[PDB]
Amino acid sequence: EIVSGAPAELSRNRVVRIYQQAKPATQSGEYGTFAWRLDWDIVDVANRWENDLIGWQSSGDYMQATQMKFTSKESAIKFANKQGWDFYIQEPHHRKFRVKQYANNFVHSYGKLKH
Amino acid sequence: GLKDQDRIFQNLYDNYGWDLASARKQGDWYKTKELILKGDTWIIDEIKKSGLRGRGGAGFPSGLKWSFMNPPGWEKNEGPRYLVVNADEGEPGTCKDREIMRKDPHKLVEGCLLAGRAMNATAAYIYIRGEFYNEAAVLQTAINEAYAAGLIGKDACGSGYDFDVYIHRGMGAYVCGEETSLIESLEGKAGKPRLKPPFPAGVGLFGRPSTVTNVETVAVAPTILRRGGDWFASFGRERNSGTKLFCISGNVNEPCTVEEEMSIPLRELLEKHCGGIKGGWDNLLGVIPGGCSVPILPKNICEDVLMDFDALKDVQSGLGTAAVIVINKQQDVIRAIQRFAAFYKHESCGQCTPCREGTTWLLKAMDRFRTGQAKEREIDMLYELTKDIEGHTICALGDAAAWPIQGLIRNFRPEMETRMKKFHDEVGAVSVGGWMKDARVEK
Amino acid sequence: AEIELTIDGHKVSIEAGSALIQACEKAGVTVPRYCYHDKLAIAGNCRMCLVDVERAPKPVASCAYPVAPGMVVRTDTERVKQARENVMEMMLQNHPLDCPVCDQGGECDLQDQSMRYGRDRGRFTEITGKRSTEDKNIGPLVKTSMNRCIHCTRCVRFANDIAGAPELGSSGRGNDMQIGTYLEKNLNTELSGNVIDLCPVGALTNKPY
Amino acid sequence: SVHRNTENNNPSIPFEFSPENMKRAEEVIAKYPPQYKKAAVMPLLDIGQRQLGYTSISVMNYVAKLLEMPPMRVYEVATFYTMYNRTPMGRYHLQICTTTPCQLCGSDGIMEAVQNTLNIKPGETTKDNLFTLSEVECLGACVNAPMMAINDDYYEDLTPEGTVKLLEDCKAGKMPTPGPENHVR
Amino acid sequence: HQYAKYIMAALPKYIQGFSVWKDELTLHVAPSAVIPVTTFLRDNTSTQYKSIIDITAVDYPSRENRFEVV
Ligand SMILES: Cc1cc2nc3c(=O)[nH]c(=O)nc-3n(C[C@H](O)[C@H](O)[C@H](O)COP(=O)(O)O)c2cc1C
Ligand code: SF4
Ligand code: SF4
Ligand code: SF4
Ligand code: FES
Ligand code: FES
Repeated sequence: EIVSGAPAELSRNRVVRIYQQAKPATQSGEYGTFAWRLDWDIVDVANRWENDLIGWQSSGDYMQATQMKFTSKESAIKFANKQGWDFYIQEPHHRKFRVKQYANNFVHSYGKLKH
Repeated sequence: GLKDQDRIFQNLYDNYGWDLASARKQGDWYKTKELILKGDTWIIDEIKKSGLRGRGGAGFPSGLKWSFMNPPGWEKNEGPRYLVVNADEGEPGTCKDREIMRKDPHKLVEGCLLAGRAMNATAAYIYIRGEFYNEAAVLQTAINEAYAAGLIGKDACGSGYDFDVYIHRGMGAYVCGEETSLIESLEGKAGKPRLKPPFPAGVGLFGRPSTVTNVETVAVAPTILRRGGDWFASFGRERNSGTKLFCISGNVNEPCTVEEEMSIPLRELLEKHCGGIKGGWDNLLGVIPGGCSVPILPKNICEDVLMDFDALKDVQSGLGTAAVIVINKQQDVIRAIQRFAAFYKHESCGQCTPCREGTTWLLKAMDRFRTGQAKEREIDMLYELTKDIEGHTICALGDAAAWPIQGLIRNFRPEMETRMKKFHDEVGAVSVGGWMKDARVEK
Repeated sequence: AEIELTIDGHKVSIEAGSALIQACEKAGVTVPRYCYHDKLAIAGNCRMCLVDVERAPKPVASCAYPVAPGMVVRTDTERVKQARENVMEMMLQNHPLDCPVCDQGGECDLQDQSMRYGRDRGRFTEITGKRSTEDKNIGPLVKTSMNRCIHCTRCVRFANDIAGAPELGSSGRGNDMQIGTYLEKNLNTELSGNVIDLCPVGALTNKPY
Repeated sequence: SVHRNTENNNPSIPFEFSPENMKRAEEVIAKYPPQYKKAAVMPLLDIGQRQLGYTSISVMNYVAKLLEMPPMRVYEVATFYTMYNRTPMGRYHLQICTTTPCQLCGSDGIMEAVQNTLNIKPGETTKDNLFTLSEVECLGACVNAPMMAINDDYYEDLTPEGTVKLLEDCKAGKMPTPGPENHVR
Repeated sequence: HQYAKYIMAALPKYIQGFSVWKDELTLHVAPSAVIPVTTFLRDNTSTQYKSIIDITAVDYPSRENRFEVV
């Protein structure tokens, strides 16, 4: 494998991340569940320093903010080995079934009571 | 076979019956051993043949609810089952305790006893409105009479049931007049209902399954188990049955209270028993039938309709309380319905998101409709926002708030437009400097 | 221990006696919700998750209508959609206008799921006022603006059931429901700060953030 | 506007109950199963109310301690019920029904007569602290719609003349009255 | 639709599934054989197009083939 159209030396140097985007806890709504994300890490010395004149954050990463949006993890990883750089995959985490009787508002002899 | 003046050989007698002994003279506590020692299934069959329709507001056939308290799994050890008496009456119009609870409680005690025999209820709670501190002591001592004389409690006329009667006070909440908020009040929590589909017949009402009955539908129970099922089925309709109580108030000639035949002409009802209309038959403007939460019949289609449930249900009016309010033509229907809007503002509980913001917005609109600030399309906007609350609550209090305004757009709007005629430039040119300006509603 | 139900062609088998929202979310059908939560007990308060169920006169609340076997369930009847718009209108015409300065700008879940289910003309006049709500101090760790609380009661159920500090009770009726305490005492419990990621509107929020 | 206000104005958890009240409370609690034991909380708050008028935060905290409860659930009970008066209230709480039948038989003029007698806005109290006004909604008793209630009981069928006579009498002389006549017909 | 069904039945070897959307038409073609497709369909009597307006590409890096050419 040689890269055909990747002029950087990205392919030998950085660790990239394949991850399912996490389910946000603040809003309910789950559209970030249905992607797959490619993200380059900031494991860098460049790694977004601070400017001194105005005080923006001029980075040094030429590919700081970049996200693919893929369809399947194995299609993601076949791309990731096809264009050929070092990855790390991260498994998502679901929410487990728990039976919810709305009638959970009844007791025997028991100390604690709720709303 | 028309319907009549109810033929004084009737159910209740307030005048000479307030006593232990005079109630026994009236015909109470008279065959109680035979009734308790006959099966509860016999009670089911007798009340199902009776065709008793529930006077709470649901209009429900009482035998179906009472059999619905009995599943086959009941005989399993599922805990002490008991019963709740909705002795709160919180609607405008219903004076159905001052006749009943204040003046004839000794019917009601063994009515609870017979109903609890039908339930296999371990005990019973009677949920009086704690506003009636006058009546509460009277009822409690009347219960203590039979409770100390062995008539009720662990050998209730030779009973195999231990059966207890506890009184409990409703603390100023018409929402507690709804059954499920009543259960949560009897859990000692706030008066906030629960959502329906865990039915109260098996969910655990104060922890273990129970039912909730109107005080009037249980007051008739010992008389209707001492008389026959055909006695109550002799009256009314082929499905509606028997006599029900009428509390007739509002601007009438003689404000009064009777207990009369169902399916009667409302005009005969007003003219024969309560004087009539203050101003006569050609001086009403509308009639509020049944509940406070019922649409208003107009002056022409109040003349000859009925006083039943089902045919008046076909004239959009579910007379679930049977408490009739009649208005002079020289008075504002607008002020009446605006007062109902403020009523539901005091009585919305808080669990339903639509009910609160609904009742608030309806109050804000009806103030405009009193003062005549609205626009002609805002009538139909109000009707749409009432339709917004038509089926979208937990309990039917929001539906009960939705009924009077849906009755307002029906049969009316000469007078909405007539009040709105009384100035120009609706939504007037104002500035709101630090508070609002150029007009205001109630504060 | 499994039951087929059909939500709009999507048949799906889930466990008996379970929650209908859990069936919808297993079936990949997005149902708008505010007072449902996963790890809290169900309240019927938010009244948003209405769905049309055969052999039922009203669209029932899918958060608490239990799974009956073999149901036909529609999330796309015009009664459902043109009642959801109705309910969202009747949740928003007592909400304040804090949207630029409310903290949950891109995360007011109400605001997020408003545009795809909502209705433009919240009907008002200069004559009409909404209501005001007294701000309350829950602790110097949590900033609080109770004007925005849509009474989702997720906070109360969290402070009771999971936290065990029951000091955030509900109060009042009508317009005048306030959440917190009217003793004006500060909550000082462990894992209190979960609640600011939990109240879906920005009524509760982070103080140093 | 049923408010949920502060607890600063000299009601800062210093009170109790008295001797016969605890016995009567045990009698009340005995009407409820031993485990799963809260449901006496509303009549116990009535006993505190009749012991100490204007049920303060202190007697509520005493009840919450007494029935093993966390306090905010007791506050959540007594935030609903308009019986549970919080602000200090005069000797005779005067509750005028202004609901629809009471409106249609002239309780509006009755409130006008009261405010002519006692120049009090209907949510306030007299500076004498003899009376405290409250418009109230329907107490069920639509029997003789110009009625009102006063602090325990109902006074049916009030003219403004009978109303101002009651306001003169209930300064000192008690009126154990349903109405001027006897019966309901 | 019916025009696409004609193009489907006329050249069934070289074409894939048509796709119609909102008054326009998109023919899917296997990539090894485009020149015989576009000798047709530019230059048929019944399809006298003869005027091209865009060739360009779109990546979706989802699938194993990567650049659809439009
Ligand atoms: C909001 C609401 C308020 C109610 N208030 C009362 C009331 O104050 N008094 C009463 O007897 N029934 C009231 N009911 C009807 C109760 O549900 C009643 O106990 C029920 O119909 C029992 O049926 P029954 O007549 O067969 O007993 C109310 C119902 C609702 C939805
Ligand atoms: S209809 Fe809803 S908001 Fe109104 S009292 Fe009932 S549960 Fe509460
Ligand atoms: S919660 Fe705040 S940010 Fe969200 S819509 Fe309401 S005011 Fe706006
Ligand atoms: S505190 Fe927040 S989460 Fe709880 S009900 Fe209020 S607004 Fe909703
Ligand atoms: S959570 Fe389902 S409706 Fe509120
Ligand atoms: S009419 Fe107001 S109390 Fe019944």
